[PDB]
Amino acid sequence: PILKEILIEAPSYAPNSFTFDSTNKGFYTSVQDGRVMKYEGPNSGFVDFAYASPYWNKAFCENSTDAEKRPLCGRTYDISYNLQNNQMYIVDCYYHLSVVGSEGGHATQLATSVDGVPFKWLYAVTVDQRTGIVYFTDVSTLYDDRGVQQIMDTSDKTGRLMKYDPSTKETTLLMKELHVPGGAEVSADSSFVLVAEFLSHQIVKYWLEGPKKGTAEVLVKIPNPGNIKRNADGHFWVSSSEELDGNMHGRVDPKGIKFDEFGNILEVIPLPPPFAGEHFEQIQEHDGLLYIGTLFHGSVGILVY
Ligand SMILES: NCCc1c[nH]c2ccccc12
Repeated sequence: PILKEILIEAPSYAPNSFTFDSTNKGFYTSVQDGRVMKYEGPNSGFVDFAYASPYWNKAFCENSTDAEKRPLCGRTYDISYNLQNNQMYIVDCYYHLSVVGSEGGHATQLATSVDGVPFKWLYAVTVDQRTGIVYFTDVSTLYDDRGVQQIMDTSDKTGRLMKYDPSTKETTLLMKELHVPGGAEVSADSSFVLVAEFLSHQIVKYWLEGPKKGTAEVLVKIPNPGNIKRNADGHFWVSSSEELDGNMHGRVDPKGIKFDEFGNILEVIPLPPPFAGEHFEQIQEHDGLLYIGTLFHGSVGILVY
């Protein structure tokens, strides 16, 4: 059991998710100061790709580490490409669900609420390449970005799972009263969606098709599960930030856990330095590489394993 690690220093801070386009050269990642950047390669580096915020601007926003800059600058928490039509969905804390074309730029806003209840902190997003439908997650109806302590203190259980349907332009609520839903992923065959409930330490399976349609059930339990991303095999990687002292201020034992559509663990990878001892967001398999997204490091981590 060998580990090779690549550390790519990013601009801004906190590259926390990734997605990949048809060309499949380099990658896209969202960062602290509101941008989604694109990595071309070593020589080429990172360039601006898109901004959720209508108002993102360089002088005021670039490389901010001030949280009271987020309401204007945005903070995007997840991005997912639609490969057939080269289009990128964005979920941003402050500018909610939007999309951008191949060309990047400021995103076009697509939804700010469901069932009359405004989104407070959109978090996870995924495109079902077969249907073109978008599944995403809102972590709270009360607290945003700068309210994490409250989320933990009240043990907030107002999270939501929605679908967006490009063709009808309709947002549909699929589940409510989720326990901090920090990850969501669609199955390869479009039959079910998975959501990680952070404070419940569980992956939940929601059926899109078949006799169990419209119903959910606990698929597997994992300590402090974050982002979930499907790989080419149709399996699922999720981040596990095991809080061994039962809260964010004690020891953390972060692992990437790969599982399958039947709740079987296939793989457990404990994170090496520098992610060891600390929470992380996402582990994503792509082309034999494992991308590590975090909310506290200034570098992309990639594991070869
Ligand atoms: N970082 C692992 C998951 C996580 C951390 N902070 C969160 C806040 C809300 C939801 C999930 C998270």
